[PDB]
Amino acid sequence: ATFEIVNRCSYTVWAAASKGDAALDAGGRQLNSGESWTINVEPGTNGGKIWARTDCYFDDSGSGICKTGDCGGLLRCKRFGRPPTTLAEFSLNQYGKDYIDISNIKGFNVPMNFSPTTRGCRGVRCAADIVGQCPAKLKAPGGGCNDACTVFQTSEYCCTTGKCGPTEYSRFFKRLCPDAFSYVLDKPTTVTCPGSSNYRVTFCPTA
Repeated sequence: ATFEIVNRCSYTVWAAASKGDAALDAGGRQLNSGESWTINVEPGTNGGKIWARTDCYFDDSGSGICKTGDCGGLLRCKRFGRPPTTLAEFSLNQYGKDYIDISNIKGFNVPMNFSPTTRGCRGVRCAADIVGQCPAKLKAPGGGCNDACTVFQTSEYCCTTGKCGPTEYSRFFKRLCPDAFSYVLDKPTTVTCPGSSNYRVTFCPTA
């Protein structure tokens, strides 16, 4: 229920936390380089996500724009953010267990490590330089690395059938981050944790 969101990047990020229809805790906060933000998530939260936003501008009421991960121009996110966005996904207290993962299905903007701060399971990590190695057709002009579905809107990339396979692009994401979801029907890299665990999301976990 406790998530410490740490920004080890050299640049300011704007952390966001939402379960799709509502904000988790405040829903969003500015994180300068090195700052930590502890948030509390309801037990039993299904389908929550934490991500980082890049190059944000907000007014005095918390309205503005982010060049990655914008959630309707809000500082305190109540909706999911705009791709490209590296996703820390979690479902808490699901029949006794927690389930965590990192997803590149909505693209990649900032590296992250998603680890438990309590005993019982391992962490996941996507820290490679996906933005620097991004294929030309996927690069967001000011947003990092898009996913194939965001760029091309085809059944194969978006898995609207529910019977899809890997591509060039998913395979690039999976080559740079094997621990993260590259496409929808990817072999699950989901980690099972003891119910009611606590976690740390670290942006730019490495150098």
